Amino acid sequence: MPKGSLENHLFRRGAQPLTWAIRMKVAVGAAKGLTFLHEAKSQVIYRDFKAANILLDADFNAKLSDFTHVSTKVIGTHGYAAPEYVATGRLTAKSDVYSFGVVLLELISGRRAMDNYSLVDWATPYLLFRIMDTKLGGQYPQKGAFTAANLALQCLNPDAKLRPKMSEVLVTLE
Amino acid sequence: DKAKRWFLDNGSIFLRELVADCNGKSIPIRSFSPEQILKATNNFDSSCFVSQDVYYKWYRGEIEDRSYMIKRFSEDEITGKRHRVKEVYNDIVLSARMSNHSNFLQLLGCCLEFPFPVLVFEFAEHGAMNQRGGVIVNLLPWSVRLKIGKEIANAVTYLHTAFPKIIIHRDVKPMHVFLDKNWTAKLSDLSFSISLPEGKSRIEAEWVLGTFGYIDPLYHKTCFVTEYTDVYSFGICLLVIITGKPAIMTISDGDLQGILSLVRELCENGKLDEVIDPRLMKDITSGQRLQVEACVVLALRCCKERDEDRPKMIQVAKELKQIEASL
Amino acid sequence: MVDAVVTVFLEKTLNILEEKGRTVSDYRKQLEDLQSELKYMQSFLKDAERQKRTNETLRTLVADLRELVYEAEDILVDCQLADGDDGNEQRSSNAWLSRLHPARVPLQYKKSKNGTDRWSSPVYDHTQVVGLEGDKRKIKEWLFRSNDSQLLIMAFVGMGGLGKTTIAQEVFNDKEIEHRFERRIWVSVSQTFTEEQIMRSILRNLGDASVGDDIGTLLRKIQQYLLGKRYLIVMDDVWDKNLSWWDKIYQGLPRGQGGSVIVTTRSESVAKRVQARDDKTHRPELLSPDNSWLLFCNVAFAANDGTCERPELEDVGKEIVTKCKGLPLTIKAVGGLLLCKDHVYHEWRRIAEHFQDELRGNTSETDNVMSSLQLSYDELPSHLKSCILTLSLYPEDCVIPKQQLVHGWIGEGFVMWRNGRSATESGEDCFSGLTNRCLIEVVDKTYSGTIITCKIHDMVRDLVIDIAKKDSFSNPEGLNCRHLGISGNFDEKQIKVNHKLRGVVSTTKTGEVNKLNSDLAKKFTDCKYLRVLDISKSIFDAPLSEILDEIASLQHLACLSLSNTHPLIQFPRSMEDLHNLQILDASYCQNLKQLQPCIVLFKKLLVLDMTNCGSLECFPKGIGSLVKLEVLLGFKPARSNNGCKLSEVKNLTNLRKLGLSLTRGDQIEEEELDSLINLSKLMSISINCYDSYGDDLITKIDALTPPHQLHELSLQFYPGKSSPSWLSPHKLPMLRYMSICSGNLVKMQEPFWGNENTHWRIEGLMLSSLSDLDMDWEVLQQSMPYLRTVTANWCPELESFAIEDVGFRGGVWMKT
Repeated sequence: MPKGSLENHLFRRGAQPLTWAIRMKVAVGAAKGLTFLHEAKSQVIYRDFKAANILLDADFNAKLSDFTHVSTKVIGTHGYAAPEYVATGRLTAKSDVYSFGVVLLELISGRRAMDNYSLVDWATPYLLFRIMDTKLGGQYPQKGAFTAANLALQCLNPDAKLRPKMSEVLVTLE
Repeated sequence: DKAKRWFLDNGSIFLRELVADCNGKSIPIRSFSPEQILKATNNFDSSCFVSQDVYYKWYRGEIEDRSYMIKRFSEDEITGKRHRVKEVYNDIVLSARMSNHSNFLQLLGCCLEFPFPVLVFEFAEHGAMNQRGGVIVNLLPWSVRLKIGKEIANAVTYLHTAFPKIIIHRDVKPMHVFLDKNWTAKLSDLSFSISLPEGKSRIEAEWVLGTFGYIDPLYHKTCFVTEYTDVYSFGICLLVIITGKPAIMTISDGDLQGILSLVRELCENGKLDEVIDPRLMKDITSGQRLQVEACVVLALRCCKERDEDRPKMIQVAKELKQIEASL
Repeated sequence: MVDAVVTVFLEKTLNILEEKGRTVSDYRKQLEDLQSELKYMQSFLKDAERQKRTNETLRTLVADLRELVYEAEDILVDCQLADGDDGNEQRSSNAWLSRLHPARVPLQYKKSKNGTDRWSSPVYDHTQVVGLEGDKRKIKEWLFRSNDSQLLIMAFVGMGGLGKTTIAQEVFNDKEIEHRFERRIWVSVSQTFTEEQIMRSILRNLGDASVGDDIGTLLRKIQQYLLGKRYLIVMDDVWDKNLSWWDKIYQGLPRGQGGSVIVTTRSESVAKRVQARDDKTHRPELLSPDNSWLLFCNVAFAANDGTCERPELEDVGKEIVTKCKGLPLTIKAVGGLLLCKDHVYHEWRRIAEHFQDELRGNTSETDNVMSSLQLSYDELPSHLKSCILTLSLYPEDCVIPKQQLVHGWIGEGFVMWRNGRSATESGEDCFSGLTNRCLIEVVDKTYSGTIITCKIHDMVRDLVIDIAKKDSFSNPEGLNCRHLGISGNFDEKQIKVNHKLRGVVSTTKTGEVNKLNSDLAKKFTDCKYLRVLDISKSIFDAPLSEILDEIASLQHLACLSLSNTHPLIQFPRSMEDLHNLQILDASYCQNLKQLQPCIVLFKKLLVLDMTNCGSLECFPKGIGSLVKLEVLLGFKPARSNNGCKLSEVKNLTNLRKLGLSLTRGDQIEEEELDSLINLSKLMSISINCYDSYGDDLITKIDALTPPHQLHELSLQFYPGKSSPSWLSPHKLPMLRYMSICSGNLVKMQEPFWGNENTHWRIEGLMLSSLSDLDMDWEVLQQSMPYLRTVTANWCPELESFAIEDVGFRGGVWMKT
């Protein structure tokens, strides 16, 4: 129990004003671990990508830990999953980078995909126009927000053939 | 033997859920014997097998001068799950209440001396429909496909509307729609339903469930069931019928063929002379190609991601009846 | 209530005195001089009963008189099946003859001044305002006076949390405030509030989200755009919170135009505690002297459409309604009481004084309603005065079926008959009289209009609970009771055998099963005189054939019925030597592998019902040997040299309702096809051709002609494709109701219509769930000139009909 999940900090009640622009660096460290955990090996697909599956260490480090037809869907119980995963079921790296794009949307936005319309269905219309978040008063001036949002829109493609690899998305973020 | 206590316990819970659904006002179930049903099935494994699924295996059989369609249940796959046994008795009692339609598979009774109540139905002549069409050694024409479409549609409307309290079963596949001698589409296994309570039309199904590919991904990502959770997956129960291409489609490489994606891109790429199950294309295609175009635009309209654009089951069944007008 | 037991006693002695089998016996002379002074007692026992009220000295002994009548009835029924030395009763008869008269003489001045009711035959259906919709015009007038006031608060306080919320949905979707008007909100605020659906629900119809947020910013978000525009607010289930917090909400919304909030509660914290525009808190439970009295006449008179043709009686009606000051079901109860007499003014003034003196000493707000209807209760005819109070043996609002309590009534003998009109024409008659008197009300009808289920009210069920308490009738928490009724897990105390114990009835709130062990099955047959027995909605952990094998020792049974009960594989083997057993019914019971032969060897039973029972050996042989079968449905005509037949039912005459299933070829026989043309009073038949593979069946049933007289025809599965070529005005003139359930048929042959000079003359028609029909509605009109209504709910290819979606949703289409 190092710090709980990101949902223990990002989606916690009260207000919880967490940090300035260091959670982007936490995401860089997470994807930097993920790249050799799931590509540089023989083959590994993470299969369980979730905000509650991303943790926080003592220096706010996101080390990922602890990860045939089934009629009950368990993999991706919410909007983390993919429109191609709804069709075929073949676990690829496109599903992993798609869930990486939606957790980028969580860490820049601070919203989840629940109904009181969902995450992509609101943010991908809402496109300059970086007036989406108001949890922080100094939410804008990191200045890489619009290019980071363009990176997220490039990760959130409906097609799997213009797929951004997990390696090449890292060095575009720094 | 312990067949008697099998019979007593499962008849007890069967009567309890029977009266809890519909006031003890059943349809004339009759009882069969173990010897009768075992001489029908010839000890459960032969060419008399027809269809597989998760819980149940649809067999043929023959009691004295009368063949029948039989359904048992998996003893190993059910008995360790309270939600599964609460599910399967909902299945048998809702089907038993559902015998009052001529488009559902009529129930004829059940034997109770087993671990689980294997149950008889009306004998449809042809076997279970596969993911394309007929399964016996043969292809089937076009007008019978339209009849299968309209009868699946109004049966699902019955499931949607025919009561004070409405029920939803979360999967309509061509693996379920059985088919008789006179070529009607008798749907069966009302067996993944939930009865959502009075008035409210939206409830949090705590298990997203049922036959991957036909999931309606808004429901898959929002984990509550609506009216529309069937009106999606009926559309790719219609598309499967009219293109003959199974849902988990492959071309020599890792099954990456989303059916909706292929027909949606071919709608503006191939321009609709490519979606008509091509071995059927010895059809005369006189004016029924236009009704093919009408039902495919209905199917792609009833499956888009913004649910309020989707019509209800009543609308799709009404205009599916209306496109008979080629006559 | 002893007027019922003396009347059933007098009719029982009148029926049993004509046995003419034992003559040298002084008790056969003793019955006449029991009957004579019982007739003398019947001069004044009505005044004795209403004088038992507010006088303790009468009920100290008339209960012993009552149990004396009960034990005399028990020993005289013991004299019936005697077949031997029945001479040990005469000294006991002398003993209670000497016991009766010291109750006869002290009652010499307490009055000092025929079990056939007459008004039970015309049923009037006085639910003409029940289903209260007569308030829409005045509620609309309350909507119209928003700007005349400042900020209208429509507090429907008082009754609440009970189901009155449907009084505002016709206001939610009327005609006048949907064109020039903007919209109206809706809230669903029960006793739970959760601080999320209170004030955010009135905005989330525009797109307000469920975000963690205070009250202030949404309170300055919602109510702004309302400069001189009519608008509606609603609220539900208020308490102290959202009254000391709502004061800045409703005064935070603007004024100068009106603005109508409608609050619908059981509490009264808004209509009086702030008193803001609550000058319309005059709820329709209270009425004007010319808002209540006209519908009181509509209830009470109801024969000339609720008129005072003698305007002398207008004065006593006015004084009664101004004494009860217009509380609804009080005037309903005294209206239903005032159906019968209507003859002369002095009895009306007499019962007006009977109202007067009981309201002279009550002095409360809710004892007036209670004691107002008790005088309606004791002024019934005598025979039904105890049959009304059996449904005190039920929970609070269970929806009671007719074929339990009517069968219980006719079982233990509360209904009497001598002359032709035998069973159901009497039981439904007295039940229809009881619903003429507005004690019991209908819940559901059929296509035909026969009655199925009926409910009570709470402020009469507590009254009849009190009458059961003060008369040793029920509530066995305290053993001395008349007859018992069991619901869900309530005799787990195992309430033992008392000798009183006239019967027992299962009761259930439409949706549960009372499980019960095997020990109380033994405690059943531990008793002796259990005239009515029915354990309907119950399941057991042991089969009935080995736990109800101790029944032949009893012999005093008129009623058993085991419907919807699973461990009933075989009827009990010991059913040989019992002779009365007037009714029997295993309805919808699915597992009956045989029907025992010996049940045909008693010539007295009335109802034999084995309906919808698929698994069955389908009858014994000699079922035509009985004579008094008037409803026997679920026939299953047997095979060739097997079981019963269809020709052998020709020996019967007494039928009213039968029901039969036709599966194979060998149920019917070709020479037996004309076995039912000359049946006299057979009234309503039924047919359920459910498992029907054999194609010869449609070819050869088609000449089974019914009697020309009949009332309700119901064939319901019928595997053929055409009509059965006998349904015609040429074959059956006086049918009234027709119903076809789920079938595969295609069309009907033209002699079905046959409208040269011959028409159907029926009134109600049902074509429910049948998928291959093709007819014309105008053909139906021009072939059938008489229809109240015609219902149909699942039948495509029938868009010629008038109901708005004949394939899917049933319009009833009455004729105006």
